[PDB]
Amino acid sequence: LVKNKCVNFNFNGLTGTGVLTESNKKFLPFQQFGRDIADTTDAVRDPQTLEILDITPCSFGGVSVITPGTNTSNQVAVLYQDVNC
Amino acid sequence: SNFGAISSVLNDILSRLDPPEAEVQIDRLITGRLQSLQTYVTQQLIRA
Amino acid sequence: EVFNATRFASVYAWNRKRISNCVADYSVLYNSASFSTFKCYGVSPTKL
Ligand SMILES: *[C@@H]1O[C@H](CO)[C@@H](O)[C@H](O)[C@H]1NC(C)=O
Ligand SMILES: *[C@@H]1O[C@H](CO)[C@@H](O)[C@H](O)[C@H]1NC(C)=O
Ligand SMILES: *[C@@H]1O[C@H](CO)[C@@H](O)[C@H](O)[C@H]1NC(C)=O
Ligand SMILES: *[C@@H]1O[C@H](CO)[C@@H](O)[C@H](O)[C@H]1NC(C)=O
Repeated sequence: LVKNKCVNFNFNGLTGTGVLTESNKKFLPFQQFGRDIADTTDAVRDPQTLEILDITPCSFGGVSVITPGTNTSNQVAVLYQDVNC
Repeated sequence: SNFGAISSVLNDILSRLDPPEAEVQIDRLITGRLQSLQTYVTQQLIRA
Repeated sequence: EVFNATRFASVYAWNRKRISNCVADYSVLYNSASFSTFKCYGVSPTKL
């Protein structure tokens, strides 16, 4: 296992990608899947060590360009929408 | 929603079918989701 | 022990067998050319 990085993975035949972290919520001794409103799996029970892990997609981001017009000067500035510098 | 496909998750269907056979099922999902988005866009256009 | 059986039961008294808790290598099923009809419904042969 490896955590704290956006990785590609498959669990018992289901494929996915994102970052996996330890979970605090208590899982019933028979359930295996955690689902949200949009019907996307987020909680996985490991089949070897019997732990609960939570999957979160890594950073989305957004890029915008501020320009004063190429007719005058050829310089630009960059704006990131949700990136936390 | 299902929209008439075997499964509602793109990765699951993409991981269980031959791509020539899979090309006939993704189209239904694409059409359904596009038609879903258009209505919301139109409603927002009217409300503004 | 299913594909190599000596005698097969009649079609009106068919027998069913349960397979669980093991590992499978389906290659030998679709690698040999002895079979005459081999059809997969809902899944691809290789992806098994
Ligand atoms: C391997 O099987 C044994 C059970 O004897 C146990 O250690 C565990 O369930 C499995 N995984 C690892 C990493 O050992
Ligand atoms: C470009 O910028 C100059 C400087 O103001 C301006 O005179 C001109 O009309 C602009 N457009 C073109 C096509 O040169
Ligand atoms: C943005 O980054 C600063 C510096 O690390 C941090 O103090 C702040 O809490 C962050 N805000 C968000 C919303 O991530
Ligand atoms: C029966 O088993 C033998 C070896 O175990 C194998 O070579 C043969 O193909 C099998 N018969 C089938 C699959 O019809």
